[PDB]
Amino acid sequence: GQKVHPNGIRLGIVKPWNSTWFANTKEFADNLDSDFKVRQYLTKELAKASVSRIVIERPAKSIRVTIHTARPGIVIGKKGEDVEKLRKVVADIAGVPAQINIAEVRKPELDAKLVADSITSQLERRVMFRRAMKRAVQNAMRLGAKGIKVEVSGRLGGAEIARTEWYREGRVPLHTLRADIDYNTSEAHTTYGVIGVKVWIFKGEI
Amino acid sequence: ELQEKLIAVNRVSKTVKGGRIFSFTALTVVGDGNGRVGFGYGKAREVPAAIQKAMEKARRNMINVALNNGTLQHPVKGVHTGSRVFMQPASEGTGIIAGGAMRAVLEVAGVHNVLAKAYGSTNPINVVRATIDGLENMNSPEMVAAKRGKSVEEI
Amino acid sequence: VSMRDMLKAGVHFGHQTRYWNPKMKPFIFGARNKVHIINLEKTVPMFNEALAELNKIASRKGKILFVGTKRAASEAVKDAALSCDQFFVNHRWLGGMLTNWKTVRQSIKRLKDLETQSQDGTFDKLTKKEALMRTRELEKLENSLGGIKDMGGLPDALFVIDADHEHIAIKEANNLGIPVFAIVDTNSDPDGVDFVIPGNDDAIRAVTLYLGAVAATVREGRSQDL
RNA sequence: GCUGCAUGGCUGUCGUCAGCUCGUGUUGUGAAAUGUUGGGUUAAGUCCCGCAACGAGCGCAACCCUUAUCCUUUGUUGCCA
RNA sequence: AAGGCGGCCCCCUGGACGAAGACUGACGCUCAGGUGCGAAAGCGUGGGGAGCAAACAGGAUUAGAUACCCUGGUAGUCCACGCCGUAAACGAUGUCGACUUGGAGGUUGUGCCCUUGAGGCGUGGCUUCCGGAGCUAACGCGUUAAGUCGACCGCCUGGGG
RNA sequence: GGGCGUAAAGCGCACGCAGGCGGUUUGUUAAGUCAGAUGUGAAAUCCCCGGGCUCAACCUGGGAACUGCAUCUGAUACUGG
Ligand SMILES: [Mg+2]
Ligand SMILES: [Mg+2]
Ligand SMILES: [Mg+2]
Ligand SMILES: [Mg+2]
Ligand SMILES: [Mg+2]
Ligand SMILES: [Mg+2]
Ligand SMILES: [Mg+2]
Ligand SMILES: [Mg+2]
Ligand SMILES: [Mg+2]
Ligand SMILES: [Mg+2]
Ligand SMILES: [Mg+2]
Ligand SMILES: [Mg+2]
Ligand SMILES: [Mg+2]
Ligand SMILES: [Mg+2]
Ligand SMILES: [Mg+2]
Ligand SMILES: [Mg+2]
Ligand SMILES: [Mg+2]
Ligand SMILES: [Mg+2]
Ligand SMILES: [Mg+2]
Ligand SMILES: [Mg+2]
Ligand SMILES: [Mg+2]
Ligand SMILES: [Mg+2]
Ligand SMILES: [Mg+2]
Ligand SMILES: [Mg+2]
Ligand SMILES: [Mg+2]
Ligand SMILES: [Mg+2]
Ligand SMILES: [Mg+2]
Repeated sequence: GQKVHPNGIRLGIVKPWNSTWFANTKEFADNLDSDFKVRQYLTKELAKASVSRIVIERPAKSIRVTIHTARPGIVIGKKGEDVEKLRKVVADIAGVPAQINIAEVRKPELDAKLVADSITSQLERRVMFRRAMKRAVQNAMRLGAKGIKVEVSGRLGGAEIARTEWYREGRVPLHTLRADIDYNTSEAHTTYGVIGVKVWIFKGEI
Repeated sequence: ELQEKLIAVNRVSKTVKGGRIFSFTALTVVGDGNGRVGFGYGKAREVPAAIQKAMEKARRNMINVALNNGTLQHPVKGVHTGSRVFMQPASEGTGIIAGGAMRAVLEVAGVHNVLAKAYGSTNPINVVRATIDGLENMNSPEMVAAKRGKSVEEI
Repeated sequence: VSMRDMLKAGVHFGHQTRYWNPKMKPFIFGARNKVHIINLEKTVPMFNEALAELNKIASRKGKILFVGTKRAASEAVKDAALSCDQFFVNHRWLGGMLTNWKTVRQSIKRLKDLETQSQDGTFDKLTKKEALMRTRELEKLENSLGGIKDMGGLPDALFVIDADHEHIAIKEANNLGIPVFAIVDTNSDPDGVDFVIPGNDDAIRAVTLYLGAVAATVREGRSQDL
């Protein structure tokens, strides 16, 4: 059958909300749209910047955007010229001033976004999917993954019929609520269709 | 110091409700180059894992063979389920003349001069078993001398 | 150890003539009222020498493991092993206990850790929930692997109280090359056994006699080494 | 606008049914088997005993929410011995 | 011997096995061709024919139903004498001989033991079941071998045609 | 130097002529069997040791081989008479 979203089910318990701001019904949808605009614009032109997580905060008189990525050098540029241009555009998106705080991830392969986007990107670069998923799994275990599972599905290898392919090493206790599963999904636009990639990473409990 | 080499690798299948479940088998032979030779058979999903398993399986279950001088004491005939094996000692410098599976077994054991032919089925798993059986049942004149209580004037 | 001692203890009985093993012919005198008789004139001389080489294996500071799972001699084999400071199995011989010693040792360390952190250690964090669960795990592991907790290695030799009824242990010993000191009855099979001891094993006084002989030899080995 | 019979995502279904596997060991020439079967028991492959199996994992269960009782903390916009 | 043989009785007749001797003295085993026997169905002639039942008929069923189901029903099944010589004629395992650990039965003899007895110890023949070594591709066979061996005969050589 | 329970393959069964095979002891024979010798088994070829075309193919000396046949003498364990 179908599975619940592991981030969504454990959102209230162990998973900090991406959006951690409060208001009334008057500006709920309005600021929700602004978060959508910010995130989609940010992702589209930082597709190479290995963007992993975007945390939008709304203090009473501004917006704060925390970008968890693996390549701070690219996203800042020289002397911070790029972060100021992103400041101009992001602030103009929401019509309020914007603070930008850039957090770095030392282990990219233990975060479910970097592994997912890398596996997807290899597909349109024509890397065979079996080897790609195996490379991801081996990287996670070497760099200290307690459990890994990767799901590559849809039009594998230019075949006529879509097939499901998954490979699990380690430990993925999804039904355990205290378990810490970082989940992400990424997509691959290939000449023979579109491929879904799912990654579960278990990194201990409580 | 001891030698090890791989005989064959085969992909096997076990179908389940989802479909096939592919596996890989490895046949290897391990010998010290003197006449102490063994074989190991292992199964795994990956070829490196399968060959490694067969490696430890061969280090245990080692046997001893009494060799005259880089060759067999006498002609020997080793039979397993479907494989018939005939080996006879040859002269110095003639080298190894045997099939694929038998040559590897023989060369890791330490027999340099041998004429060996395989009849019946040529399945690697069974010809290796038949070759090991022959190297067992071959005997030495001194053990025969004690066996018959006749000392070593026979040779 | 003597002719009359074993005869008085009644080890000369064997099973019924409906359970015999055609490999027992050298060690059977006759059948009276469908009860085989084990020739003491044959079993004693090879009993003494088997005990003799048992002394020799003990001389090398060996580890002797006493295997009996029959309810007849449960407490019998336990006290005999502990008295001479040797190791034992009594509840049930776990399949692969010798061959799969790595996984067994994992369970043994798990066993070992629990006594020292629960009983003589700390009793904090009960939560009143898993205390009974954890003590039950202790008891299960104590009856199963309690007798081999300190070995830290493979036995040097085995003493078996029934070849046929512990054939699993016998085949593992043969595979690992461990010398076997097994008592064989009429219905048993001595092929795997290395130093066969023909005798009865259904009598408590008989089994205590046999365990006393091995106990005297092993303590003599220790004292001679001293 | 066409092709869900090219697909991703999402969903229904058996069904919250209790199953799905792996490591080492052992067995079998081998594919594989055993473990997972059997006597009971349980809501459950839940647990126990036996058992060439010893363990382990995903599922069962537990952790999350609410309701059922009490203790402590703050008392307004709620309560009045 | 196989095919096969089932109420009871009488007449004629074959083989088998057991006990203790006597007797012949290798007279033995196997067997190409040859000969004889050989279920059922079928064929010839003459009988017999209750039951059953190919064919055939009718009624159902069915999209159709030359069938399965139902109601009937001739040959045939029965006897005598010939012919046929075929079967999953099977143990799918040629005949003869020797050797190789065991256990429980069935069936038929036979020697003994205080025969005391409504009790046990031996010895044969035939016959089922389980299983050891061994053999087998495996299933399995396993003293009644598919084990270890000898004698001779028959047969086989990819699937169709 | 293969097989026939189930992969192809034990005649449906038996009797039985030819044929194949044959328990055990002594004597004799010497057909099979074995040993020795003698005569043949052409040359070339094949193989070994050499020789000559500058090498090689090629040619060539000797040897071995052609252990097959026949005869004579002898042995008598086994087979046959
Ligand atoms: Mg759901
Ligand atoms: Mg569909
Ligand atoms: Mg395993
Ligand atoms: Mg094996
Ligand atoms: Mg199952
Ligand atoms: Mg299974
Ligand atoms: Mg099963
Ligand atoms: Mg059960
Ligand atoms: Mg349930
Ligand atoms: Mg469970
Ligand atoms: Mg179990
Ligand atoms: Mg649950
Ligand atoms: Mg008829
Ligand atoms: Mg007629
Ligand atoms: Mg009718
Ligand atoms: Mg019949
Ligand atoms: Mg026929
Ligand atoms: Mg036939
Ligand atoms: Mg005949
Ligand atoms: Mg059987
Ligand atoms: Mg053939
Ligand atoms: Mg057929
Ligand atoms: Mg056939
Ligand atoms: Mg027949
Ligand atoms: Mg004769
Ligand atoms: Mg002659
Ligand atoms: Mg010539």
